[PDB]
Amino acid sequence: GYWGYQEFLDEFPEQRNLTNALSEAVRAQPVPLSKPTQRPIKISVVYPGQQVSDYWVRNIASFEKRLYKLNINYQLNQVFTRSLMEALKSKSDYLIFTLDTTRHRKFVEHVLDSTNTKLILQNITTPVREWDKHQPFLYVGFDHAEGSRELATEFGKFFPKHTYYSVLYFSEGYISDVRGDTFIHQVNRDNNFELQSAYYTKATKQSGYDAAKASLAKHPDVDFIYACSTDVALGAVDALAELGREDIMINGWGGGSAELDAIQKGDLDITVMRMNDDTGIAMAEAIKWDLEDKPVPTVYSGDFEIVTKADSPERIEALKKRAFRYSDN
Amino acid sequence: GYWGYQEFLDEFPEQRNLTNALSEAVRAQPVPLSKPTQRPIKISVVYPGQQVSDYWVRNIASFEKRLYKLNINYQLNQVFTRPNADIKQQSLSLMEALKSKSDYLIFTLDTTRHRKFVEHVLDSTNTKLILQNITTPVREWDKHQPFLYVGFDHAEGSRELATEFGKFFPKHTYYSVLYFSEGYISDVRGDTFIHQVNRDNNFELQSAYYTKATKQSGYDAAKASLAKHPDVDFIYACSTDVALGAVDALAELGREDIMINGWGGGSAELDAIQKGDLDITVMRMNDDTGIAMAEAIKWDLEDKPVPTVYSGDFEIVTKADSPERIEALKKRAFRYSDN
Amino acid sequence: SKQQTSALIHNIFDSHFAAIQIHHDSNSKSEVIRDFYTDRDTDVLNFFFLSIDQSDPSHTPEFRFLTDHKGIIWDDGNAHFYGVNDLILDSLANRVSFSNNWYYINVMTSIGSRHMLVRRVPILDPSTGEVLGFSFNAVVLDNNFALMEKLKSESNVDNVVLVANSVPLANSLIGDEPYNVADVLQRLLVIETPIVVNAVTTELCLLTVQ
Amino acid sequence: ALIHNIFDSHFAAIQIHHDSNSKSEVIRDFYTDRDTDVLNFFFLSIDQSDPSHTPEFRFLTDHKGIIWDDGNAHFYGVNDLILDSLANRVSFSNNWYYINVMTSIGSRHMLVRRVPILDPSTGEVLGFSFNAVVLDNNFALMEKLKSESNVDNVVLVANSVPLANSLIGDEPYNVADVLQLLVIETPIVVNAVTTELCLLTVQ
Ligand SMILES: C[C@]12OC[C@H](O)[C@@]1(O)O[B-](O)(O)O2
Ligand SMILES: C[C@]12OC[C@H](O)[C@@]1(O)O[B-](O)(O)O2
Repeated sequence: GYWGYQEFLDEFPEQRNLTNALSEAVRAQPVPLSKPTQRPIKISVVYPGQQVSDYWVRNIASFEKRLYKLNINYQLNQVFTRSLMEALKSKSDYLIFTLDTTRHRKFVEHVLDSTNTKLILQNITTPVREWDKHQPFLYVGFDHAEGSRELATEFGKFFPKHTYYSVLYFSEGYISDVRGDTFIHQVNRDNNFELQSAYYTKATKQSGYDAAKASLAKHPDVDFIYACSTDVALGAVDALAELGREDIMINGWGGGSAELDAIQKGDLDITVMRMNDDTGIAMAEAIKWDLEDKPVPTVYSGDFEIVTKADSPERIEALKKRAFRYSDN
Repeated sequence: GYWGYQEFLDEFPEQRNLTNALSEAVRAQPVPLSKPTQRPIKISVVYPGQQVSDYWVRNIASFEKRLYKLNINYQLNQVFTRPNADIKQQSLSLMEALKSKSDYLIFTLDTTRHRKFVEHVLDSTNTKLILQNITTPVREWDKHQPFLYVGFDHAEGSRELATEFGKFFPKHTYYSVLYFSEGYISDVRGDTFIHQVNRDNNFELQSAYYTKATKQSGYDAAKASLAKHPDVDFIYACSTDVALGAVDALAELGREDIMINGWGGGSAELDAIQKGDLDITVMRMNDDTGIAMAEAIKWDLEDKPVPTVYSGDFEIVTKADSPERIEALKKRAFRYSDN
Repeated sequence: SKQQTSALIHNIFDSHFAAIQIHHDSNSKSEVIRDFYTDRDTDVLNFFFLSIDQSDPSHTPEFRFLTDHKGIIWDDGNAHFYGVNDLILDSLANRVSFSNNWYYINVMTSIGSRHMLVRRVPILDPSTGEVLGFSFNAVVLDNNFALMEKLKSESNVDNVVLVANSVPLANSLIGDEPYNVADVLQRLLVIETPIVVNAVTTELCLLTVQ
Repeated sequence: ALIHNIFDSHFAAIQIHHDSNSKSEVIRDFYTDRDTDVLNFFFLSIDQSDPSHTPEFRFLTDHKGIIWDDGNAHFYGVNDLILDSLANRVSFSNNWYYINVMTSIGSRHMLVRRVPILDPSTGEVLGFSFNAVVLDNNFALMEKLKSESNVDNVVLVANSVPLANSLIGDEPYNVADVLQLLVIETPIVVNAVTTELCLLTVQ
């Protein structure tokens, strides 16, 4: 099972204390490392890669830059995935990974139960309930459910009750549940929206394209499509162009550069934009506190802004300023 | 797992004695209830009795008669469904029987569906359970067994048919099998026959079909089977309706060269026997399982022990039996239900 | 040890549902179930479930049903036995809003309250990734003979009582022992093991007797 | 702590896979076209996908006899004649049978079960699918039983006679010491019937 982000913080007042302290450090200027180390610390990162979404790439750039600014001595070695075994051997001080599939679970459990490596889980902010004895060093991301609720609140404004929509999920797993089913449930509960169809995808632009075609060929009568990730959203944008259905509103999920360009063209109508660099900065601040023998919160979530195609190019530019403060340089 | 009927009685010698005692009371003339009750007993019957087979119709007719002749004061709610149909009605009737706290619920066990219902009634504080048309106690339920399993042992009757086909036909004879729907009946009637015929006579099974336990379903499976495997000397049918459906199929295709059995020997099967349309059947001494139930209820009311299981007996009947032989069997079989 | 019996008991409970869930996951990939969304041939569907429950009695749910994205399109007819009418079935469908997780549900019926574990699974079209709808499985805990017998038999304790808060819902008592269920409830080595569903502790407890 | 639950769970897992696979269009199709490559790959998929829960051998029959087996049976002493008698011994479907048979390379202790292969439209029984677990020298199962029950070692015994164990060979004891150090006895129940089989755990 999973705790909800706020649920976890409410359940553990000490964890809210700690998450608030981290949010503040992330906000304020870099206060460099108190305890210098004997060696350079070793960090392995295993990320998705080959994505139109720049989340992972920008996250590393934001992470390294904050590490440099805090005066941490690190050896960072990275892998982007088209072997977790090949990562295990390198005996690192901090492993940065993700958790979406049951395949990731299997590994994380093994890493938690049979190693010493401090584990950071990126793109999940909902602690596993069964691990309350031995939680990962840090869950860090932009809370999927919060972002979906924000998109849901907006759609709930643009369309009257009983409006028709379809859903393009991620691949099967955690992301689909917390982005897709969260949105479905709220919009159904609150707005009496009616779901016509839903499709799992292969988490690529190609499959995003294919799924939208398949969806619209079978259920042409929707007012919007909700997409659960960046690449899937942009695939669906093409399919909508091709079929000439820009009467159909569609969202992005994350608000990276490629999404922002598409927003500005009116290819995407709305997105939930994450203050991207904060989670790269959080992981550096978390590593620093660890090196200073300070307690580190189990969970960190960054903030979002809602972005629409109606927004000024100045609004967009001011958001790119906050969100990519590090990874844009 | 199930205990075989004899296997269960051999395992618990006390149960053999209880069953033996019950058979005597069923054979003997009615000795009325010796402890009258402060109110009528509430009896609920939920049976798949809407069939061409009169087994369930006659089981209740004879049961009621014996309850009458036993001076037992009762109320009987009776619901009949089609096999594999009226599913909602069946669940509702069972629910209503338990809600109204019937003293006895009379039901059956063929499928996992029936089993699940029965498992939920086992620890009941108010309702005793009689499972008709099964005589093989469930092993898992030892020490929490229903009040009574009552019927005509499917295996014994299949063994008797298998012995007879073993004699009619030469080794390596080709046959097909029309099962009931999936479940206990198909397993104990069908697989018992197949097994014995294969090891004792090397008969060679050419095809087998599960059916929907209906005439139409028997017709359809028979036609499909013979289309693919026309070269069989007999068809073993696992039930009455299925058999009579197959009868229509062989006629439609001009094929009474193929021998077909019934299974049970009620009125419609007997008419088809004497007409030449069925070649053989295993005939149940029908009314004994209705009577056994009434006698089992009487014993419970007089605070006596009641056997966990009761099986009646069969006679073999062929189309070569005299109108004399059948008539005399009908007077044994339908002693209450015909009267 | 009181904690070793408690861990044993929860492992048995957990592995009973883990097997029912494996079974449900697996059967839910059937082409028959998939095709039902197009064909709506109820004979074919019923024959199929008849066939898998015959194959596996101890892992069959008490009741099951199919939905699309608007509502229940088919039920197996078993739920009625447990007091679960159409209305209450819908409420179950609506309470289970996430896939691949057991939900503990306590509902009132005309015959009393019902205590259930219910889960859903998406039915996909593997050539398009389309979610055609959902398959639900419900386990009724009330008078659940087979589960009480598993807990007893595989833990080697003498008896079990399942309680909601502390109304008894099921037990393994033969009726020949020194104690009844009421005696067990009155808190000779009786151990309370709380029932955890989806890593959240429910109102249910298993009481073991030695 | 009990290996009883883990043991039973293991065979329940095997059974669930077998029931599900036997409903596959792949197996139904093999009855008509006999493409042994398609079939062998189908079972390769499932096997490497779940190496922990797979029978030591499989075979298929039609009503006349065995039409295919996976090649594994003979390595256990289960020759064509013995395979044939196995098929006939397992005369009811959907149930585990505990079978012990003499082979030319020693006694063999097995659990066998069959499931009918059906046309889901016509109701035809095409034949049966069998799965067998050889218990003798089943190291992987012994290893699973050992680690999942947090005990030091496990020995499987058929009527006081060892037939499999998890011993590494370096511990301050042998299998003989186990049969006469805390050893516990857990008998195996098959299809509601207690068998001669017993699991001996050590801590
Ligand atoms: C970070 C991310 O989560 C899923 C996918 O990996 C992603 O990169 O795509 B996205 O920008 O919607 O969000
Ligand atoms: C009693 C019975 O068992 C199955 C079916 O219900 C039946 O009526 O058909 B039959 O007469 O062969 O026997």
